Formats: sequence, C-alpha cells, structure tokens
Amino acid sequence: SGFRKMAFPSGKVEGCMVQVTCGTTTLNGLWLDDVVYCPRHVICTSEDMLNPNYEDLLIRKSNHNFLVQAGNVQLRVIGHSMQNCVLKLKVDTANPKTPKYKFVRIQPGQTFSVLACYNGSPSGVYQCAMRPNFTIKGSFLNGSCGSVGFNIDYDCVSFCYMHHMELPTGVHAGTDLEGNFYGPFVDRQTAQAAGTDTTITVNVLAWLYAAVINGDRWFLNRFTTTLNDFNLVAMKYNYEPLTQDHVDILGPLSAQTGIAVLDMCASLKELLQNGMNGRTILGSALLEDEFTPFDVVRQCSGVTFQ
Amino acid sequence: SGFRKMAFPSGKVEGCMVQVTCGTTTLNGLWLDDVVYCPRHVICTSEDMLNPNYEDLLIRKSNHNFLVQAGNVQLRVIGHSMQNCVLKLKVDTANPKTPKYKFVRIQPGQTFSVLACYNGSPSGVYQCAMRPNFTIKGSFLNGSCGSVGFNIDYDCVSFCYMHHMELPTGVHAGTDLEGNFYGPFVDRQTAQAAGTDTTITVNVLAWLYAAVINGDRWFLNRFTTTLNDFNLVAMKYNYEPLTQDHVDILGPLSAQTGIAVLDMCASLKELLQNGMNGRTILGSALLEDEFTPFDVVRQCSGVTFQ
Ligand SMILES: *CC(=O)N(CCC(N)=O)NC(=O)[C@H](CC(C)C)NC(=O)OCc1ccccc1
Ligand SMILES: *CC(=O)N(CCC(N)=O)NC(=O)[C@H](CC(C)C)NC(=O)OCc1ccccc1
Repeated sequence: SGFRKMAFPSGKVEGCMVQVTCGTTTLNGLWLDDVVYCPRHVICTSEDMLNPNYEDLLIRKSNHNFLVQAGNVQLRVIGHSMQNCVLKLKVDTANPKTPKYKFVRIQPGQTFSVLACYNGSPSGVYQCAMRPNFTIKGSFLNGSCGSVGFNIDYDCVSFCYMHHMELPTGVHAGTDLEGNFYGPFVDRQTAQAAGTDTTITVNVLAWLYAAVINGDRWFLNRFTTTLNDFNLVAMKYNYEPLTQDHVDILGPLSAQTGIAVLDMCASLKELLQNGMNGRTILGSALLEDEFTPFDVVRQCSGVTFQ
Repeated sequence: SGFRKMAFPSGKVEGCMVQVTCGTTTLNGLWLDDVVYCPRHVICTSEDMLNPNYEDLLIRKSNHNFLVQAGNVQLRVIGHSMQNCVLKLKVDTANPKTPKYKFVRIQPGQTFSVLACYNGSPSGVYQCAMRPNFTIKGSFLNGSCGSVGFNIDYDCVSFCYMHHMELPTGVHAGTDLEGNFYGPFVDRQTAQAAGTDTTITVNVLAWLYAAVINGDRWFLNRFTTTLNDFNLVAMKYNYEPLTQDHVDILGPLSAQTGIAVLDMCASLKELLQNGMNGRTILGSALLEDEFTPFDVVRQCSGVTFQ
C-alpha cells in the first residue's frame, strides 16, 4: 500500500553518463556502444548562443576539439556527426556498461524518469511527464543539459528525452534521442513561450483509481455520466478530452476496483465543480495528472525490472 | 529551476540487492562484502508469524536452509547470525559491486531514498522522510521486505532503513541496518498502531525557502514573529516545535534569499491561519514537510555524487 512518485532505478543509465567539453562549454553526454550523444549546443560559445548556425560551427571543428571523458579515463573522439539537435561523437572504445537499449519518442501524458547530471555525474532521479504542451516540469540547473529521461522495460532502457533548455516560466524543453525537439522549441536562447497547458484527464482518473485501491473513497458517488457530458465539464476546466481509447486503457483499473470508468468520471466531475473541501487524496490536495494507468498498475502490483 | 522529490541515483544500491529464501518465505537482502543482510522474519512460516520466537526458530536452522541468490548465481551461506531484527548471512564470496558504505541511524524529519525491491530485483526508487512517529509513508507491496533506504555522500552510501512491515493505516515500519526498529513496532503481525503524527516544521520552512529561490513569493508578508509566538501557533496546528537549532540550520537558506527565519515563520503562521485560497506553492496545494534544508540546497545548487 501507499503511493508515490516512483522513478525507475537508475543504475543502468548512470553507467552511460559522461562529460563532453568543447571550448569552455561543458555538458553531459550519453555513451552507448561507441557513440556519445549530447546536445549540439556544446559547440557554441556564450556569444554564439543567440542565433547560431550549427552546421557552420560544426564544420569548423575537429575530433580533437571534443574532450569527452568517462570518470577519469577520457575517450578519444574518432568521428562526429550532427543529427538534428544532437551531436553523435564516435569514440574509440565501446561502453562496457552499455545496457540493452532503444530510443523512443513519447506522447504528451506519458511519464518517464530523469537522471539529472552535472559534469557527467548523476545528481538525482525523479519522475515526470511530457506535458500536453510538450514541456516537462523538471528540476534542472546550469549544466544539466545532456541529462536524459527514460523508462525501463525488463532489461531494456527506452531513452525518450534529452534535456536542452529551461523556458522563462521555469519549465523545460528537450528532445528525443534522435534530436527532434518535443514541441516548437529550438536550441537557441531566444523568446520562446511554453504555450497553454491542459490537465491530462486519463492520468487523473488513473490516480483516482490508485486512491480507491489504497482505501480513499470519500470522493465516490452514486451518480454516473455520459462520455459526452463529462467532456463538457472537462473542457470547461481545461482538462483534455477523454476518448474511448482512454476509457479502454482504464479497463483493468475499472475491473480491479469494480467502479465503472464513467462512474469515476462522475466523481471527477463532482470534484471539479466542488473542489475538495479540505480533504486530500493520496496525500495530495490537488488532482494529480502525472500518473499514467501503467504507472498505477506497476505501483499496485509490484512489477520489477532486471 | 524547478523542484521535485529527487532521489539519490540508485545504482550503487542496485548492485547489492539479492534474494533470500527460507522455506516458502522469500524477501530481499543486502549483500555487502561477504555478508547478506535481510529481515529475520524470513525464517518464519506463515503460521509462525503471530508470536514467533526468533532465536528458537534460528537455532533450528542450518546454513543450507538459506537460498540466497544474486541474479542467477546463488551464494553459498557459510555462517549465520541474528543482530536484533536483522539476519546476517555470511556468504563464501565478497560482493564485487560493494560500494563504500556505512550504517547510520537517522532522526525523524530526515529524508532518504528507498529502492523498493521484489525477489532481489529493483522495482523503483523514491524519496521520503522519517515521520515524527517513526513511520514512513512508503509504497510497499508483498515481498518488499528487505528493501533499504539510503543517502549518498559523494562516493559513500549511508544505509539507514530496512523495510519490515506495513501498519494498518498503510504506513510502513522498519529498522536500521543493525536491526533495531524505528519506533515502538515489532517484527510480528499483531495489533500495532502508528501513533499521532506531527508535521515537520523545519522542513516546511525549508520548502518555503525553495519556493522563494524558485520565484514563488506570494505567501511572504511584512509581518514578523518571535520564536515563542510562532511555536504557540504551530502547536495548535499539530506542527512540531521550532528550536534554535532549526533556526540555525536554516541560516544559509535565510541568507541566500534575504529573508530572516522568523520572517518566514510569520509567513508560515499566516498560511496556517488562512490556508492558501486555492493558491499553490511549488506545484502543491499543501504545506510540504518531506524536504529538509539539505535537500533544498542540494536541489538548488546541483550537488552531485560519484
Ligand atoms: C546547457 C544547460 O545546462 N541547460 C539547462 C539550463 C537549465 N536551467 O535547464 N541549457 C542551457 O543552458 C541553454 C543553453 C542554450 C540552449 C544554448 N539555455 C537556456 O535554457 O536558456 C535559459 C536558461 C539557461 C540557464 C539557466 C536557466 C535558464
Ligand atoms: C517483508 C514484507 O513483505 N513485508 C512488507 C509488507 C508491506 N506491504 O509492507 N512485511 C510483511 O509481510 C510483514 C511480515 C511480518 C513482519 C513477519 N507483515 C506485515 O507488514 O503486516 C501487515 C501486512 C502484510 C502484508 C501486506 C500488507 C500488510
């Protein structure tokens, strides 16, 4: 019992983290097989980072301009290439600690684990989600660029995120591991706004299901609602619409608890219109939307990874 | 910027987790050097678990009754011993991945990271606190017993918690790595109650400082307060008293933000009396008390560990 923002265990990723240095710019990189992936703005100077031309800065570079270093043992660069916003640095030695891995692009509403790193060394691990506006609400200081986000599937690390920048509201933007940004953001220091964010409805229902599996029931009601009449309330409250696919993913949670998905929508509806009245749900005074149905099942059935 | 429940990277502890089996009881253990640490109730049978006589049960056991396995290789047990509620299984092989470590007893209010494990395999990592009533609000299913909590200091792991049991309210109890429970709980399945919990005042103030460092200022005011008049209010709201050692530890955070500790106390005082009016602080509609001053500094200056 209990429920927490649980991250995947981070050991497999820790063994991949390295430090990439170009000029006076130092960020974190990811070393898989004989490639180190990092953000391309490592080749920028603090006076190039306004309107850089990356192809143009890169062609003026040699393999020996990249000090890549794993712990204390450094790494000889023997090739380099740009893939969108990511640099791929071929080094002369394959990472022994390389896990079974893959690169994937996730959608808004999915969650993943972040290993925040500084100078190639892990600092901490936390969970979060791809917001519907393709920001993530992370915790990132200067030099965290190059930190990755990931999910674990038994033995297989699925890298989905690399960190590039903070936005002015204080949220974060980045790319997948093929270098394409999530959202309309670019790797320069200019005026970019996050865009309007919405609450991930399917996740809020799943966390209401986690509440019931853990004994919280004060928010249930006899009430039901149609899918259409619920979406009417949800749009009023800036919640993303609920589709039949969402209803279907919540099946297992509906059947484990005996509470029909549309009944739980009637509960969510009544919580939006009334608030909470000082009650909490799973130690929160807010409706949480950064738990997927998968997260809930995992943290309510004991799914491990090795 | 940003602020989240950040856990220590868990790789050093993952390399230590193993499966211990006695009879049909399987739980997790900690293999450090040639010793495997687990909860002693592994030697119980599901009919022993009401009023066990642990030493009586342990003298009826041989080394070969203990199936200890690290991945697929098993470890031969070549000695056994009881240290309070922890069983010490001496194995014929020293763990190669044994990090620098130590065993520490933590105080209420301090935090640590939990690596929830099942059958020796890490499932997830999360941050929490020793409540003032010596419970922890974990996320723990059947078979999570033997999971450890820890802090990291540069290279050294500090083991402070081994998981033993869930209480009826759904919170969790356990021991340090020398086997002594935190709190008045015993490793048997009888009527045990958590006791009344208080809020960790010093941590709430540290999280208020985290909010200021991250741009949340709305709850500040011109008011100030004496230490005594603040305590008069916090005790009314079931908050733990504020001492000068608390004031002292919040020194750096005070100085870095420019806000005296007693000014921030006055701000907390008003938050207790008025609530939040739907406002939020660091994404939370509650006053958060599972962040110590050290946690805030770490996350707000990017301390790393290697
Ligand atoms: C490289 C790095 O660590 N970044 C992460 C910064 C934070 N706080 O998340 N990214 C940048 O420093 C980035 C460099 C550009 C893309 C060449 N710039 C950026 O994010 O702009 C705003 C900013 C920068 C640093 C700290 C706060 C905000
Ligand atoms: C080791 C283990 O699996 N336990 C953790 C169980 C949870 N959910 O924390 N501990 C026990 O099963 C424990 C065994 C006793 C101490 C010999 N019993 C216990 O915690 O009592 C209530 C309970 C048991 C299992 C699941 C929920 C609650």
